[PDB]
Amino acid sequence: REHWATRLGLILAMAGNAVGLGNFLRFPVQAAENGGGAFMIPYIIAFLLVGIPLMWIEWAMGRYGGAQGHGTTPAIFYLLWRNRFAKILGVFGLWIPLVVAIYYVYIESWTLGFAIKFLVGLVPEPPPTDPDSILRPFKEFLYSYIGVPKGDEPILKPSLFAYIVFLITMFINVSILIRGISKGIERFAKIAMPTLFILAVFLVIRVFLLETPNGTAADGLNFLWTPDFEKLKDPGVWIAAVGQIFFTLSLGFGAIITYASYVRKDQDIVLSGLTAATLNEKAEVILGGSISIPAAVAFFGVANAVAIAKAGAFNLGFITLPAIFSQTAGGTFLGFLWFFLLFFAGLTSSIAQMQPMIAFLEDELKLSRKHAVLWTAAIVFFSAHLVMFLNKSLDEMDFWAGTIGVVFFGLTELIIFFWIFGADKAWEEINRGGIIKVPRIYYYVMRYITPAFLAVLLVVWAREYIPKIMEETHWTVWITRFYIIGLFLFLTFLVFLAERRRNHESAGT
Ligand SMILES: CCCCCCCCO[C@@H]1O[C@H](CO)[C@@H](O)[C@H](O)[C@H]1O
Ligand SMILES: CCCCCCCCO[C@@H]1O[C@H](CO)[C@@H](O)[C@H](O)[C@H]1O
Ligand SMILES: CCCCCCCCO[C@@H]1O[C@H](CO)[C@@H](O)[C@H](O)[C@H]1O
Ligand SMILES: N[C@@H](Cc1c[nH]c2ccccc12)C(=O)O
Ligand code: NA
Ligand code: NA
Repeated sequence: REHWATRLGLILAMAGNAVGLGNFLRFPVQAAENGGGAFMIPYIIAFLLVGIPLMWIEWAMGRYGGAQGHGTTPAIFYLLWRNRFAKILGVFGLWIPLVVAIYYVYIESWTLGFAIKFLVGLVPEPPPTDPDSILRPFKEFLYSYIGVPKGDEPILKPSLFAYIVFLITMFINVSILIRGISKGIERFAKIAMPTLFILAVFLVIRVFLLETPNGTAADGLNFLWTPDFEKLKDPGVWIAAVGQIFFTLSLGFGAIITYASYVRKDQDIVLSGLTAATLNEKAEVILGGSISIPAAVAFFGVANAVAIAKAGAFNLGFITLPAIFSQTAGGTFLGFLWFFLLFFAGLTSSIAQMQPMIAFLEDELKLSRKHAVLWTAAIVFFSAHLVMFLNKSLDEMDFWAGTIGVVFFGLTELIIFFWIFGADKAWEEINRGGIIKVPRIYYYVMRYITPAFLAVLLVVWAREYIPKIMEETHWTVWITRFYIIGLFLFLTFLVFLAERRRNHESAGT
């Protein structure tokens, strides 16, 4: 079985897993929508009580499962908890990460397409001072790229370039995955992470220099870092903060587990886990917060920036920032570095999203890596057509798998690992082999605070958001729901085949 060759590579691979589009796209928007500094207090708390605890828990299960030759939750759940129900719960460990990859890789392909176009100077030229006039040409460029409907019908007609760049993106993903863990993911992580950090720092540095009548980058940083206590009371802010934590640390997607399963049995996961998590937060707040938010603040002021963050998830990243850059000298080249940074950030994450499916096929159905990677690519590529051609299909997948699903899965794995599996056995399993021990306080957080914290959050979440689901929405959302439900059923079938194949092999001994 594959193991990480070096500790640096392991750390960088886990860091590349955690550090992605969420760092540079989702965080700034999430922070801005929720009062900037108001977002931070709950955010830090979420990181201490949930992000860190769940991070270690997943590392343990991965390493534990890996030792017995299993890297995914359907089997791992069964090992910690000997019930048929545990396997079915385990399907989410394959389903959630697979659904996420489907739309995530597509967004990743945009960054590649924009990066390529920005390099070659195939970008819109705004008139050289109105806000609408400079943003409109860029909104056009993005809308034309992904084929946003010019009509009532909810159908996307993306360009040939976009579709072709998507193929290339898939190819690049497959080419890294097909080499494997040590020679594939690990090799790329060492070259990709340093490149990513250098690009980000340069952009951060360049963004600070941004100066305008409207404001400065420093104005943007103070808004982000200044804390407001009144906002903390609202449930909404805590919901957003916790949602970002799961998404950024890749928790509850079963992806950390698959990666962890490749760590050797007695190899440290305590310090390694913390370092990778520490790297993502530094990338997310120090780098992510600094580029997107402060750039918009300088040019537009705080109020407008918040308005920009509210407008859309991709508005700031694909429309506003590129438009702000266009004014600046060498702006187009600066746009290329931004999108190129995004592409590497996403590339490192997407390979992690597809690995669990790949691991399952290898681990449970005994498929070769070539076949496992190619079939997985096929399912993701084919499925991605719904996200490419059906309007709002992306959002639906993101809400179910990227939002609701992960919080449920995080709590479920925490309960199985601690309550059902036994808190003490789980404690030894986590701390064992660690360069440093987990603080004694965290034992109680994991066993009591974290599960109680998440349970309440889900309940509050349910009360307000549940009425909305199916109460009122466009009928086209059912197409997505129907398809992803079908995926879960299809994945359940493979688990069924895996359990039965194993039975035939057992009788054969
Ligand atoms: C590669 C598998 C067969 C092709 C899948 C059918 C859908 C792809 O079709 C493509 O869609 C793009 C976006 O609308 C268009 O720009 C292209 O002209 C079109 O060929
Ligand atoms: C990294 C390599 C990317 C190559 C981009 C190839 C896709 C561009 O394809 C172009 O699409 C246009 C719009 O349909 C057509 O008008 C052009 O004839 C066609 O060459
Ligand atoms: C949910 C998956 C949807 C896949 C169907 C997409 C097939 C594309 O559909 C085709 O697109 C062409 C543009 O490239 C148009 O010229 C054709 O009229 C149209 O039939
Ligand atoms: N954490 C990634 C996105 C992500 C969510 N779930 C994942 C699972 C595996 C890899 C990456 C992810 C980011 O910050 O952008
Ligand atoms: Na992240
Ligand atoms: Na990444």
